[PDB]
Amino acid sequence: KKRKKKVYTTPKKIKHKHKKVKLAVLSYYKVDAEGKVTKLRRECSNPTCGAGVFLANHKDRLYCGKCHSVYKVNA
Amino acid sequence: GQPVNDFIDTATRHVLMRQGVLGIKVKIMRDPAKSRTGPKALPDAVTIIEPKEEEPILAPSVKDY
RNA sequence: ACCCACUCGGCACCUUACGAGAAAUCAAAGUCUUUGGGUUCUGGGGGGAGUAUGGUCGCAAGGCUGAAACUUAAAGGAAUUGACGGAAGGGCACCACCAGGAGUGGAGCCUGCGGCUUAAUUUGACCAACACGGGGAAACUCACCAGGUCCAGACACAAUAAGGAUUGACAGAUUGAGAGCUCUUUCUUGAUUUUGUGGGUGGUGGUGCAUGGCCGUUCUUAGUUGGUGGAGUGAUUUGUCUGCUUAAUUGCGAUAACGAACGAGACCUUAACCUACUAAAUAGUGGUGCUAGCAUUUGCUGGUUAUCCACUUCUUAGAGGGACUAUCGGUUUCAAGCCGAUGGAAGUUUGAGGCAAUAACAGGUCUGUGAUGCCCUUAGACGUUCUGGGCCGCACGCGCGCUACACUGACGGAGCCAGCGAGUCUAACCUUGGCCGAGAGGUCUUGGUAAUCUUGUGAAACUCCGUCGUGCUGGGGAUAGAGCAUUGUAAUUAUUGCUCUUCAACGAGGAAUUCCUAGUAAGCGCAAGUCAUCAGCUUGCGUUGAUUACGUCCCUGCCCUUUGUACACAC
Repeated sequence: KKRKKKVYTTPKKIKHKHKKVKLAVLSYYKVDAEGKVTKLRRECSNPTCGAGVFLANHKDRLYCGKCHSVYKVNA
Repeated sequence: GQPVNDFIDTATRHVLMRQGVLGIKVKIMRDPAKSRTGPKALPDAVTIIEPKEEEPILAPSVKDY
């Protein structure tokens, strides 16, 4: 058995690198001139999701990110 | 033969040397006369008890009681 | 003429070397480093080469005399050990032959090997490879091929980094894939990581011609080796041998050897005997013993320590016994032994195995190993996983095999007997019985972790009665079509099983060539290994059971001795 050089018929495939979003949580809260804070995203109805899980906003769904659950606006 | 299973013990060890592996085999035959299990001698070893023969007597006698 | 004793001269011979020699050997080849009696001739590593040239003799053939150039590290002598011999002698082996049996080689198929083909058809091996790698591969196995994931990147350092080094992911695109592989909008996580440099780790990657271990073979033979002594300058030799004997370097013996060691033998396992011991409801047997069935002078049975009482012939397994060639006859030169008969369960080492020396082989294995050196690779991996394919492909050649060519048979019915095994709660193993089904199978239970049940494994050849009737025929069952089941995630390139249908070659097989001497060959099945399924394979086991020969060295080889050698990589 003699091995030969490995040639590839398809180009190389680069591996995913984590997307760097600088200071993401600031766009998840808002405070007024008084000081009261409120959240810009709803939370997971599932108990083992977290009160600050901050369901992501997508085109037509809300995605948990930890529970991997998808909710809608019309519920 | 069976006296190998009785009186021979062996062992093999691999020795990791810088150039390779050296095999070591040790074979030991213990003296059959020792130990307290199985046979105490080789199968073909024969011992003869010395007769301890005495001199013959000439006068018949009785030791009555 | 002969005999005896001398003597001179001669051809020689035998023993031994005090001596000589490199030794073979030598009475000269001695009186030679303690070197000188007289004298002639010849040689100076091997070839070129007794060649060229000149001279000379000869009728000629040729004789005598006789270089150089050039080339080369040995050539050569005598012995030693081995090996070899179409050398001799003595033994031996059915992996030899003889007398034979059963075959194989011829047919179809199964399986391994080469070749061809291919994306790959992974690979090792060529008596001592080729149903071998326990290699009966759907996935796995897997080592190959087309692709897709992951790091299972220890540890250290530098860099980045909670103002986030990094992890994962719903949906869609993409993809063989419902792999967030990678994208498209964004959530989660939080120093565990990431990047670079060193270092590791894995590799069925290479090298068995770097190795360990194991295995095979030389070699199934009887062979092998120290000590002290003897011979030789020495390598080495003797011991370890003429003869006889033995399966045997087994012994009787002989003896410059003596005493030893290994191997052989002894030993161990298994098979055969024990009316003798110890017993047994997980083995059996008996009891007008108990109970009950059938047929009538009582036989065959069913439940029997769980419905009892005895016993150990059969079965089991502990302890033992038994054969030691015993007795007798013959024969050898007493002896070692050998032959025959008797007795005996057994008289080939009682049968068969297990174990098994020294020295080896570039024998096989790196693809058994977290045995392993070195080299190569190490994130687009040769690491590890997933899907699919391949290992099985087909003008062809070879090896091991299965089924056959029929009447000493095929088919049908009936009869009807083994031994060696194995089996589940660390879960689905061995399965009786009942029911359904033509079958294969399905289903409800049941017993068994087992001398208890499967199982008396009611196996198959075999026996009886019948059909067939010498016709490639009801011999043979290859190939092919259709359907029904089982195992499994998956059965297509048919896993296997079952049913119906098609019904090929083959009429006993050239040259050749294998195995075997008694419960053996051969026929016949069964269990185990493999294993989810698959046994035309192997390892064992039993059932039925011949012919032929108790020999030889013709062939092929083996052992010992002598002998020759220009061989030692050893004909």
